[PDB]
Amino acid sequence: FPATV
Amino acid sequence: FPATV
Amino acid sequence: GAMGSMERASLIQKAKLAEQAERYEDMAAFMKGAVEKGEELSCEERNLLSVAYKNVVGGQRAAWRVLSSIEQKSNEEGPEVREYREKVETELQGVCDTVLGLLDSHLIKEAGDAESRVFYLKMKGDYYRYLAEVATGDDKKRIIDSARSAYQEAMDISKKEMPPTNPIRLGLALNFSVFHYEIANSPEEAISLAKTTFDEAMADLHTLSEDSYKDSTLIMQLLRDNLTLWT
Amino acid sequence: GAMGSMERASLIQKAKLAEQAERYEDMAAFMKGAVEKGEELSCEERNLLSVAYKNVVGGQRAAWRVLSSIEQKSNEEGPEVREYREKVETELQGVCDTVLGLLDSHLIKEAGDAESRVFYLKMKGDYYRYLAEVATGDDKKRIIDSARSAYQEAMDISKKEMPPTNPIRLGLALNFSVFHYEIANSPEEAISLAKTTFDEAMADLHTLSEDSYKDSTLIMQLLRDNLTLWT
Repeated sequence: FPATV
Repeated sequence: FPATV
Repeated sequence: GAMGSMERASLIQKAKLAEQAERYEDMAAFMKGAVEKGEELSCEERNLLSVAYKNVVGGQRAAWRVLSSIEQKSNEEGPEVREYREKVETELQGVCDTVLGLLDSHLIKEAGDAESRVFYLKMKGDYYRYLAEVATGDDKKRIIDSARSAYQEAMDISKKEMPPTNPIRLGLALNFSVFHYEIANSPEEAISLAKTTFDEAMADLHTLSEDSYKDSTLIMQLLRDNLTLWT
Repeated sequence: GAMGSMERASLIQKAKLAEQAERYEDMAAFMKGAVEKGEELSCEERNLLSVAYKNVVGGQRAAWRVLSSIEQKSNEEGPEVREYREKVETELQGVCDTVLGLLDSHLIKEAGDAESRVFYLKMKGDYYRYLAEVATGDDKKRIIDSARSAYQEAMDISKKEMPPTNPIRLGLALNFSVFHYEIANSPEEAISLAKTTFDEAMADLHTLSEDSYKDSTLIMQLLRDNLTLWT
């Protein structure tokens, strides 16, 4: 999964 | 803390 | 509501204690109570609200992904896996609806500064994106368009009112890029946004103090990590 | 109760799904529903019940310890830290009371085999021990004696009916030793119990298959770890 903030 | 199961 | 009898300052203090105790559901309930007092939130208070709900919904999303995978494997080549995935899905939808309701009553309407308005519109895009991850019905396209619209308004404000290294602007771009890749099936738009955001931030790092440099470079590394995963 | 309309087999299946999804509060609610069907639990089902409640109460205990430490530091040299520690404490007491109620209605009464009866009496000792960790009132000594009595009955049965390498017997001894050290202020009794349990298990390992050897040695390593911490 890609990074999110 | 000591180990418990 | 449930926190109506507690002082606003006590709700904020208890949200900070719940964060230290890793009690994120309590943290979210305290922050929902603080929002419902009707006053605007400070920068620190907006971040307590977002940390609380991100952890609650993050657990729900992780559980939903596990259950969805088990359900998909069961339908290859009883009703319990579908029923329990649906129960987790409905609880996740309830949390997203609660956050979107706080933003609509009346956090966004009262947010006039770019730092607050961009933060809340990013949150609106994020929680519509979490609804989109589990959507299937007649409103699926409308949920995706609601996420896109919120992110686009946030982007338009951030580009006019914030420097390219502002961590809120960077995190918005990181998340809107993930929306393009994972939700909108637009991997080229996702990569273009992550690359332009990274490059424009890099060229502005020279203006920053050591502490601001650390905050901005932390998010730039996440943009680079996504670019490495996608290219 | 709340799970009254669901089939027992569906509750067990959903408890296993909740375990995979790391949804321990749901896992505990499904297992409480399965206990309330009134049938005895199999070995696998007893372990699902214990894993669910151990994770729920473990989170509560970790939060209570953080809050108690913050409260102790605030009283050295407002009411919010005490109020929130009390709220977590009451929730923890509620979970222990629920587990003790399931054991008393009617898991222990119907448990005639050593494997089931020792397991439930160990659980009774453990949940009274968690109540003792936060107890202060007129009943504190009685809560400690209830933990001791349950552990002692479990020990008496385990010594008569189980080999010294049985993992339930080993885990009971590990936990009763921790009760002696941390609750009863009896460190010498704690060390003596851990050492005798370890030595008696070691001398019986020769009787075991490879898989049973692995199960027993895992708990023996915890006894040795506690002995290293205490000596």
